[PDB]
Amino acid sequence: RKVAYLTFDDGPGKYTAELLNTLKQHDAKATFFLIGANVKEFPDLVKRENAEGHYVGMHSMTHNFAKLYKNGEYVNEMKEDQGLIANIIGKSPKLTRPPYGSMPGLNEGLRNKVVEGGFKVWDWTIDSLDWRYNKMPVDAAAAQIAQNVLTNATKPQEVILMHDIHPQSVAAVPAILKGLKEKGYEFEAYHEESHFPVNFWHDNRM
Ligand SMILES: O=C(NO)c1cccc2ccccc12
Ligand SMILES: [Zn+2]
Repeated sequence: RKVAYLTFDDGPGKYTAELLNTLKQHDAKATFFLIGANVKEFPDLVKRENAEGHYVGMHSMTHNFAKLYKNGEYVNEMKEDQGLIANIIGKSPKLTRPPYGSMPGLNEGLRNKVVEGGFKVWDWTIDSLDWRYNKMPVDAAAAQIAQNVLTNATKPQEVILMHDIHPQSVAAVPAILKGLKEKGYEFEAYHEESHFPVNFWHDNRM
């Protein structure tokens, strides 16, 4: 059993409905890490993500490196974001995705605060590099993003970093799905009851 975990950061946004339709058309489930301001602007998309079998988790309020890590606001922001999501879907998610990744921002003390707050942390195993092709022609960029993902996929479990707020990322998803299905991956959402650690610190507590 090989499982691919597509994860989408920084939304919701104006390409998210299209992404959801694409995922549904391929019966794929994915994971979304949402920014609080966008949760407030797009509550219907938050509802739809959760209703259609995807995992909805937190990606902070400010996405501000200095505030989250140096000033130590990571857990406070994730808790605030958690509440905004819970207001819509009636569930308080536990999984967080650190802006800029956990390394080196989430130091010793912050990782303890995460655990003590009942949160988990997922980084990723495959970076799609989708930001490299920002503002480039969409279909060509998508093909390049798909090959970035497809070649890096080797392990039984892969967690793939993408951003649904960018057109070229959403456009890459059909080719990614096809390419990974051929290699025997199934596409699942994150599952709180089935947590396994995926973080740059190899901290098995989060
Ligand atoms: O937060 C991120 N993913 O959404 C993220 C991870 C790693 C590096 C970054 C650099 C600039 C902006 C964001 C990131
Ligand atoms: Zn981000």
